[PDB]
Amino acid sequence: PNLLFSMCGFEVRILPRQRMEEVVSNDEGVWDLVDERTKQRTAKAYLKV
Amino acid sequence: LLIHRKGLTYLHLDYNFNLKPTKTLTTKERKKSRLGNSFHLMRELLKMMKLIVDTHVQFRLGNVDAFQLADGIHYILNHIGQLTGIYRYKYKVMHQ
Amino acid sequence: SYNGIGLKSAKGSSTSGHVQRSLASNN
Amino acid sequence: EHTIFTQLKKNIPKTRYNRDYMLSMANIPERIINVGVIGPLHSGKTSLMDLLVIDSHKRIPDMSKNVELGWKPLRYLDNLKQEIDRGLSIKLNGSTLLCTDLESKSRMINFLDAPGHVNFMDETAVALAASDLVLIVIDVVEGVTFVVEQLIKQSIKNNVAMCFVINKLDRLILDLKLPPMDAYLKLNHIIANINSFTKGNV
Amino acid sequence: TEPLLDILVKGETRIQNRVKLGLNSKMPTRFPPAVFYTPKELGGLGMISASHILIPASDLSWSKQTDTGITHFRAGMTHEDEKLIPTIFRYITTWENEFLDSQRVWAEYATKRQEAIQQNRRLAFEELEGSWDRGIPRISTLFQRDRHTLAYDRGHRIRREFKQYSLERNSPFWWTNSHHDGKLWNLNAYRTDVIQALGGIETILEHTLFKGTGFNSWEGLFWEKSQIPNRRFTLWWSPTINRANVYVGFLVQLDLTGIFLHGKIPTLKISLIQIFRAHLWQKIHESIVFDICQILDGELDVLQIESVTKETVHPRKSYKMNSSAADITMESVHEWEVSKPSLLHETNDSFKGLITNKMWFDVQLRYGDYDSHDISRYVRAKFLDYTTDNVSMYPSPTGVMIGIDLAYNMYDAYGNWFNGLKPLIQNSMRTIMKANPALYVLRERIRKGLQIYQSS
Amino acid sequence: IESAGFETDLRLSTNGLGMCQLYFWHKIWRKVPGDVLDKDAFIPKLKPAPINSLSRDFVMKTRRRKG
Amino acid sequence: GKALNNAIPGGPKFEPLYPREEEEDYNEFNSIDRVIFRVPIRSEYKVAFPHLYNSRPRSVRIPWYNNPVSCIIQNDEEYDTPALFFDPSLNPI
Amino acid sequence: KSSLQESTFSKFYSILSERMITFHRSWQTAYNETFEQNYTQDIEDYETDQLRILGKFWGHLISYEFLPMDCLKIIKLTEEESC
Amino acid sequence: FPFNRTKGKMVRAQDVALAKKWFLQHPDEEYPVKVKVSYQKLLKNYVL
Amino acid sequence: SERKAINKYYPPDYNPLEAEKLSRKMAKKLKTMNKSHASIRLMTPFSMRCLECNEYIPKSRKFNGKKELLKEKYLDSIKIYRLTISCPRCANSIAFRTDPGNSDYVMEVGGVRNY
RNA sequence: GGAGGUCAACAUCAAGAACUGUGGGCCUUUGCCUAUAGAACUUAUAACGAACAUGGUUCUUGCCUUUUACCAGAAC
RNA sequence: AUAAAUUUUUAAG
Ligand SMILES: Nc1nc2c(ncn2[C@@H]2O[C@H](COP(=O)(O)OP(=O)(O)OP(=O)(O)O)[C@@H](O)[C@H]2O)c(=O)[nH]1
Ligand SMILES: [Mg+2]
Ligand SMILES: [Mg+2]
Ligand SMILES: [Mg+2]
Ligand SMILES: [Zn+2]
Repeated sequence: PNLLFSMCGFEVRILPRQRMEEVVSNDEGVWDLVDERTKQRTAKAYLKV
Repeated sequence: LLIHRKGLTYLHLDYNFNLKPTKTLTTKERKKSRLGNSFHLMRELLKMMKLIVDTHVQFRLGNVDAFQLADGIHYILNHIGQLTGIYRYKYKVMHQ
Repeated sequence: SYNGIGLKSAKGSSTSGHVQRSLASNN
Repeated sequence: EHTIFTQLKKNIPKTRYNRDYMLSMANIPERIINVGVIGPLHSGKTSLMDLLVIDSHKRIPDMSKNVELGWKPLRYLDNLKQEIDRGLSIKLNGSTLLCTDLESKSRMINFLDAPGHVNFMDETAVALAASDLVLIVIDVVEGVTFVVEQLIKQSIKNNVAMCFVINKLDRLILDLKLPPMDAYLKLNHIIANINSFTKGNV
Repeated sequence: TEPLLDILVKGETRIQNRVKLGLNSKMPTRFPPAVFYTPKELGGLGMISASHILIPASDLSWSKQTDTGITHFRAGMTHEDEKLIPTIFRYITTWENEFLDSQRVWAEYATKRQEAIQQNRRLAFEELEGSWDRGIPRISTLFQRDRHTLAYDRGHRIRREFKQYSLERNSPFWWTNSHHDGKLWNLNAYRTDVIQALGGIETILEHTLFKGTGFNSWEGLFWEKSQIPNRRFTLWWSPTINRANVYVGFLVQLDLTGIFLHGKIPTLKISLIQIFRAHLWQKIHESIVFDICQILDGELDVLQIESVTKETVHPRKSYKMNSSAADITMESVHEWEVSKPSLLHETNDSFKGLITNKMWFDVQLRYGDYDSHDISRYVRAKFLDYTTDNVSMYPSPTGVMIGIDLAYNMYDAYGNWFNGLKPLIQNSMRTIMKANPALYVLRERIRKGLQIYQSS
Repeated sequence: IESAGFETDLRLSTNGLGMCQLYFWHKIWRKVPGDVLDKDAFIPKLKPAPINSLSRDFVMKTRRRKG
Repeated sequence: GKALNNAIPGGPKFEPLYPREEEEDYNEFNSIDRVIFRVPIRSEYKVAFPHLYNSRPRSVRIPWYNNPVSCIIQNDEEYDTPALFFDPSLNPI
Repeated sequence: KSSLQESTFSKFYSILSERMITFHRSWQTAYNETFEQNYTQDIEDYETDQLRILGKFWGHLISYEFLPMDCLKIIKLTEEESC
Repeated sequence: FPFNRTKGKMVRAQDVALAKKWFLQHPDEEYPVKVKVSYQKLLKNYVL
Repeated sequence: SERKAINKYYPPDYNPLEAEKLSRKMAKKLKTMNKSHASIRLMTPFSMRCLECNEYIPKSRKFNGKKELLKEKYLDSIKIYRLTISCPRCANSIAFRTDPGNSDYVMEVGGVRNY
């Protein structure tokens, strides 16, 4: 389910909201990925250093 | 006798075993006059003994009290950190 | 009780090693 | 390290009853008997076998001057390091010795001291399958709890004669302090209570 | 991230432990966080503490697997009294919110600019003020002076990154030019929050010498000039760094003064001595004693005083803190009915408690610390200690003790009291604290040490 | 399975007074309240599972240990 | 407590005595999917039955387990209560 | 009030209020009562900016059901009564 | 101990620990953290 | 006897101001205190050329040398000092002046400056 | 001759759960087997001490300019 | 339904 990568010093774990099997409100160190058109949030990007 | 025997007459011991210079020292004095942890440690140690034996003295003189005595040597034995300075020459004593 | 949380011991960690349960997230 | 056990021929204690004379009893099949000792935790089993042993043997190297007058009970049949530190009895251990009955005829006896913890009942089953009769050792204070019931049901199930011991009487007066009457009432309650579960005998 | 939190903690605790070595100590009690975190304008180091927080400790064995969440908090950093301190990450907006705001803002500016173009009007520069600091390009950058040149600057980022190779000194911000990107953050709010997180100026300056210089209010203090010299620092915070609650340390009275040092603090001795020189301690003592002897001279009329004679004082008594002796003695013309001892300000006194002839005064100076700056307690402690004691000699077992903190310029007197005294000593002392030349010589000389000017 | 820590829990909680023994004789057995085959059972992931399904848990685990 | 680097909530804190836990083989054995979580496994277990609940002990000792559960009952209140008396705490039989 | 000074909304206050709700029902009642207090009494003061904070801050609470949702019923849209 | 026996042998004055039995027992309750820390310290020395 | 020393044992009486008076009287009779001269270790900022052995003090060289308070006082009140340095090759004394108005030194008696 | 002593000297006090002597048989004194007598003090939740310090070497750390002095664990 | 608390100093260079 995960898609990992890292750029600069950021490490990013991309979970599509689909396969998370649960959607939980999470802290501010976690991005929400918003589609262009549907204006939805389809994936959470977890950030670490 | 150990101080003068070394040839240093300008370091005075008081009667509380504090070792103080009686003069400002030229450099070669400071070199000759550095005393190690043997001396200084033993100095601190006696200072403790003298201190307690004194408390009992002033009890004997009648000058103090019965209970104030026991409180006294309690205060010593706890506050040796503040009242002595043995903790300088062996820092291990910090455990006690 | 030390349940496996905290540090192996607080020596080099400079903190107090004081741990406390989190009232925040339970249910 | 592993156990505590004496290896020499010359250090084995000296058995005031003359071991040689005991081995002769083995020829008479009717004469020798097998008694196991079973009962719940801390009923005093092992320290009872201690009484028997140090009664029989004349000089034991394991007695400290301490345990000889002992504050701390000498536990002879313990024998394992793990059972010494664990404070418990684990692997069953017996002894064989001859002792005079009250009529002065001596008979040869094999004690099998079983462990008392209810997880080790596995090794009380052995003590039943072997022993000819079972001493069921009981605490007067604890009374007979469910595990005792299971010990008498297993005894009477395997066709093995029973005898009960009521142990730890010092804990009765020296702790609970019961008036002379009330203790006796308590004994009537226990002895009355054990016959209830022994159907064919009283 | 667990490790970077741990490393922030070790980092800050390590630098604080570096200033602590800067004198001699690791000791926690000497250095309460007010020392480090008060901004320079109050005379503290002014470092910015991000390490307090609390650090999620959850489940070493499992967190290798699930990401259990935060089940527990290990203590981040410590203290004697907790207080609290704000931490930077709260004062800087997260990236998400700034990119969102950037998108909405630049959309709005697109529209508004199309309003100025289509209607041939000019930007009000107020109409755009609401968003002025919003947006990652930071709208303000549009209006900077040099933009005409900057449009011909391109490739600035890669240049910034390759400044690693062509020069030694690092440039901690290599990811922005404040010219093109504006200024992406601000702090100053943090400043104020720390000052009130420690209890405000009023509690903070309880730690310093601010009360010793004599200045009544803070606002008029300019310091002198942004780097505080080290000596001036240890003076300014001295009554904490030197304090009587110290765990272990060896009391040593300074040479000619009554100041006590705990252990050895390197600068504090040179600075304090250069405050007290020319035997300024004795001069203070004999100054006060003398002036009180004058005010007692004038009042022989009302109080029925045969003679007011300051005795011949053994030379050392001024700075000897063990046992004292009477400075001024009193004598009864008729006879005196005194009361039980009290504080200077305690009102009700029954003067028929006792009847005596001679009274005596003492002036006991003490240089106080932040542990005990309360005088009256100290004064009653002394007076009871001596008057109960056999050794301390006084012409009659009735007297008055007058204590003074020269560090906080405070005073009090715990005496025996007969009619007429308190209305004298109150007013008179209230003058003397602002009067004597000596105490004035301090209050200027400490100002020389701390390098303070009163402006306005 | 619920007795993993029971004894010490008891013996401490009463400050050393008290005692416990766990023993297995009658060989009783009991249903586990869950339903052994269900797709929708809730897997708590580091928590003890809710009683509505403990059986789907136990089986989905044992099958992972075995194969 | 020391050898296992564990503390009784009132007991002392020591050093690890085996400073390296860091080595971990990535392997199927202890994986979460293969474990059933019932009861938390508090420390007091690991100190109580050290070889059982605690994987890979070293230099550990045997705790001594159990004692008889003292029933001792005494009277410090009245000096004139007899030595042998039936205390209301006891059951009536 | 503090969240309105932040100059932009932050997930911080959302996850804070969420972890605070689930602990005790008094905080349920607290956030409900404060929702009514804000929307009814106190809105007239806030400038259009701070409204951008409040809007999302209550959005995160409603959409994840902590609020709960029916408490939105207070809102009524009329030309006569609206702000 | 010295009490149950009713007979024994003299022990050197510094070998009677009066304060040991206090910190071997639990910390109790009302005590502020400052003394609980002291119980831990002393137990540590004892164990060593 | 520590280099950093907090206390100094004093005689049991020692009226300190009295010792200031008697010592103030003592200060006149001594040879050293009254020498009107001074000794300081220093450097040569402007380099040098000796006028005796034509030796070169190359740029900045340590010297044990002699400071003197000059009877001049720059402007109304500013201090001005005169320093002397002996040459390594020959026994010769060269002197300085410190101009407060013109920051650089100007020198005399036994040396010349390189340009 | 008994009681003692803030007297001394010389033995002995950590091990196959363990001491010593002696009788007899085999090998060739040792050693093994067998028989017999006596075993003070210290030991099983293990030890002479119902108590509790320091030092040396070697590793691991902790402070962190360097050495003494140190931080807390281990082995000898 | 939590009761989990590190330090701390002298000399020489
Ligand atoms: N009061 C009293 N206590 C006893 C008596 N006999 C044994 N105990 C105590 O009870 C505990 C059990 O004694 P043991 O015989 O050693 O234990 P046990 O019989 O071996 O118990 P198991 O190991 O389960 O067989 C011991 O710790 C004894 O102190 C007794 O006669 N009176
Ligand atoms: Mg047993
Ligand atoms: Mg060197
Ligand atoms: Mg050198
Ligand atoms: Zn020359």
